[PDB]
Amino acid sequence: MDKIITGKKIIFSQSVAKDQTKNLSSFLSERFYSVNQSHNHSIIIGSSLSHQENDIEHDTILDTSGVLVTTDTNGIVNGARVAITDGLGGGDQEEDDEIYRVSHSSCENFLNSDQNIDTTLSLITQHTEASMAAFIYQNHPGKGYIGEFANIGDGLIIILDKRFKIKHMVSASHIYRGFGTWTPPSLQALATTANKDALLVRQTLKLAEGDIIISMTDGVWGELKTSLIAQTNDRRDIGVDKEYFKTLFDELTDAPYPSSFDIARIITQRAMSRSLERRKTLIKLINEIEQQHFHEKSVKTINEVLEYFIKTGHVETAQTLKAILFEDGLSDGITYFENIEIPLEMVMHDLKSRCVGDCSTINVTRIPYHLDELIRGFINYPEKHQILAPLFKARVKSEADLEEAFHRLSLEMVQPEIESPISETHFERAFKKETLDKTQAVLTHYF
Amino acid sequence: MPEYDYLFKLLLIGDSGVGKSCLLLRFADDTYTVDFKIRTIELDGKTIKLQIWDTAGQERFRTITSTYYRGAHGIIVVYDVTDQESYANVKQWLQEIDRYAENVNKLLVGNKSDLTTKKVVDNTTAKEFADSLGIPFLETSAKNATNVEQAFMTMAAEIKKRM
Ligand SMILES: Nc1nc2c(ncn2[C@@H]2O[C@H](COP(=O)(O)OP(=O)(O)O)[C@@H](O)[C@H]2O)c(=O)[nH]1
Ligand SMILES: *CC(=O)NCCC[N+](C)(C)CCOP(*)(=O)O
Ligand SMILES: [Ca+2]
Ligand SMILES: [Ca+2]
Ligand SMILES: [Ca+2]
Ligand SMILES: [Ca+2]
Repeated sequence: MDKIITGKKIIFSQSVAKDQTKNLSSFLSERFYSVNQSHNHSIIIGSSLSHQENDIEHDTILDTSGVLVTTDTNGIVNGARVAITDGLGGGDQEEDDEIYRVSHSSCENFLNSDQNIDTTLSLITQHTEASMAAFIYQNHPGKGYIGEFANIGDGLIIILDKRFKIKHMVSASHIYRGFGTWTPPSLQALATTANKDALLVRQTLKLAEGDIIISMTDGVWGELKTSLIAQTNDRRDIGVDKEYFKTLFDELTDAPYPSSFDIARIITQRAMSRSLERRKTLIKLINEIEQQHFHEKSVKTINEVLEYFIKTGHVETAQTLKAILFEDGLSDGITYFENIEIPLEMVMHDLKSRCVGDCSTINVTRIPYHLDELIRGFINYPEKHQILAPLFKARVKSEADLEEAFHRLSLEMVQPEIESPISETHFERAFKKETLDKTQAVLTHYF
Repeated sequence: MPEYDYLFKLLLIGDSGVGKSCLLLRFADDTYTVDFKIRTIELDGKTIKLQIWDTAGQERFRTITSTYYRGAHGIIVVYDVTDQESYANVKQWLQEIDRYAENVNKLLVGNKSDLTTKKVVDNTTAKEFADSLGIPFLETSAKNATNVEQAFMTMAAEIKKRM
């Protein structure tokens, strides 16, 4: 049915020095876009990337997200293919263009295949790289919805039920490469590597009606509270703190049928709020360090820096520096060791060189209700009423179940423009009430 | 309009003090007395830009998460011909490459070859060990500039041959 893949987004990314006096609403409007396939699938894509002092004239978003909705022989929606990709590197427009090409083409080749996830990965893999988190789900007669999940790199997939209780998490992976360096697996590495199951996370799950599937690149989920799941000698598995993730959906508990966009917007707001606080804290810490002129005070190590701040009453500044260095407070993947002497110049060269933010993308998918989708096809394809009407005798348990299905349909919202800047997203009802009321009266009569 | 035809990332690894920074400084700036330098060379008509990193034991201070899964194109393992301990650790440096790093090009360098009255690492043994692993072997002197150019040029040529 519908196939949508996000387009290359290029924004003007102001420096942290100029975003420092910016509120969250202004930050989001300048940097983010929404793509909405329907009430039940939505994409938010943008860039929180920023240099500390220089503006980035052409900041290309190097993520891609896409969806293909599939149907049965009657045209009733019964599944979907979803993929999200994260182009590795970049942030030179020529170089950025080549990275985006691989990120976009990897997403589209996943969507365009008509194979199971294992065969699809074999076809799209066999020197720029992109990571990928992707899944396929389909209704199977006598079995219900089954979802196949694959994650390659440090994207993240989370599966929730209709009440936003976490059901499963397809964790992010880093592979240890020696010399203190960790790297997210890439899809292209999956083709040029001896060991495949080390780079690829696979899971197959039964899904229920109304389940929520959220896929995120690290630019989004890395800004939330994170949790180390496991770390072997060669592998690091990372996800979001599950206790913190549930508190995001506290905002939707009274919504009878929230759109995927509403779900995606709540998560993006929280991730970018934390990212905005982090970048303001960073440039504040660097200025407070430089104000001390440690070079002229024989302060040459981080431990001497921390003791200076603790002895002068600025213990909060010391604790902030410790969090950044030893707990990776900025979620940059850089962690200093606590039982060693660290030169201040090494840390200052690091801190002043750091960018903040990243390409940031999230897609949200709701697993459709079987009865609702039968009604959708019955309304959209009146020429097939002779084929579709007999199917109601096996999908309707009661008139109350019918009423519930029509209530969900009356709440559905669509974005006719499909794509727009996030502060220009215009939604309207998916159905006119007169259409649903006439259809519901017909089915109640036929019953 | 391109400024180069190839971009190769080279890594210098080895014990502290064997002369990795001096090899970097001699090859890029032609100086001697600093853990990253750039130099563009020409080779078979192609112009090859080299980004060379001295790891400099920064692994002892922090762990990092890079965005690329790809690693360096080539790794030069340096030891000190006057320090048998630095040669003994070469087998450990090579295991850290093999254990974790996709058929990277390798070169073994014995530096400080000008100190012939202090040279205790037998080059015959080092040559045969490198040959058993298919790794080319060179003795260099950053101080005298001996074989410094040839080492980085040979590494660049071997990377070009495998592309
Ligand atoms: N005689 C001699 N000394 C060298 C040579 N290369 C480096 N050195 C000595 O090694 C010291 C610095 O080594 P360095 O480049 O910092 O080693 P690194 O820690 O591996 O980077 C200096 O004091 C030099 O005198 C060489 O080719 N010949
Ligand atoms: C300041 C800067 O540009 N650092 C390089 C880091 C690359 N960024 C800009 C973070 C993009 C991401 O790399 P990968 O994690 O997709
Ligand atoms: Ca990226
Ligand atoms: Ca990323
Ligand atoms: Ca050095
Ligand atoms: Ca990353």
